[PDB]
Amino acid sequence: GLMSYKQFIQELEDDILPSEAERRYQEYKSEYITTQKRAFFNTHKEEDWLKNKYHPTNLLSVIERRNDLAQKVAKDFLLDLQSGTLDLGPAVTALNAAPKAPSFTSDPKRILTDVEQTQALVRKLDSEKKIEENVLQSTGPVVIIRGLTSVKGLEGVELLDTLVTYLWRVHGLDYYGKVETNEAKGLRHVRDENESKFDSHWQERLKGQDPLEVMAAKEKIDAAATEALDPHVRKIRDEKYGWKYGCGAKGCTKLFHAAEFVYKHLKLKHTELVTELTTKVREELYFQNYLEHHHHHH
Ligand SMILES: [Zn+2]
Repeated sequence: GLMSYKQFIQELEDDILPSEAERRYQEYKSEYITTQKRAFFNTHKEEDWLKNKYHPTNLLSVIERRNDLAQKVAKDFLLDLQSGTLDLGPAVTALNAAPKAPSFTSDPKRILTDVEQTQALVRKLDSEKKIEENVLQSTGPVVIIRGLTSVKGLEGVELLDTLVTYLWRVHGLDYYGKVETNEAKGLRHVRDENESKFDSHWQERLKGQDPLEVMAAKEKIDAAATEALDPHVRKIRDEKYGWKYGCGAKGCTKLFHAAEFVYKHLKLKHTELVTELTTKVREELYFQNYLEHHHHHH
């Protein structure tokens, strides 16, 4: 446990110095916390719970399970919409009292704004997750549901509630709660300072990328993995055909016409030479994600 200032002083009070004390306690604080965080990492670094949160390799398949689940859940969500069998309750999986939003949400003009943003988010996250067909994605937006038995038009609050629910059930995005988690649970939030940030939050979300995908940083990792392989790709001029690129592993004599071709070849015919050349970046990023994104109690 982190010593309060009061307690730290005591094993020094022999020849006291007020400002040497503050220097040392600050140092103590700094060193304690860095060390606790490493300790915790080293206790759990091996467990899958932690790896599924911060490790770039695991993340990739966390994303693939997420997407598959979502596609199937959207299929189902839309079926109940189509049959008028759908519930707009605040549960994550309903038929299977809630936290309230900052009351700037009472506003009926808010509704017109929320419908666009909401439909914008559904479009974004559907693309991210490869959900391809969705009816839910001058005037405000109108959606017509050609059902089994009969049609339903959706326009204002009803369209809004359908969309908000969709976001929560399929994408674990709690619109009114300004939060999205990978395996959301429980009840989503129902209906100046707050209002400018609310839009900002969701607007930058519309601009950026999937949080999980950002964690996973696959681009960054492929880049770093390719760089590590450079020493093992011989560049050679051909007498006629420009540059040919030769594989620099041992026992091996294969020749390729582009550099990407050698990289691809290396992680298929020299798996372990690659694994050995690329472990550090993966595991350093693992460590870095944990440090940045994990709530530590101190
Ligand atoms: Zn080779």
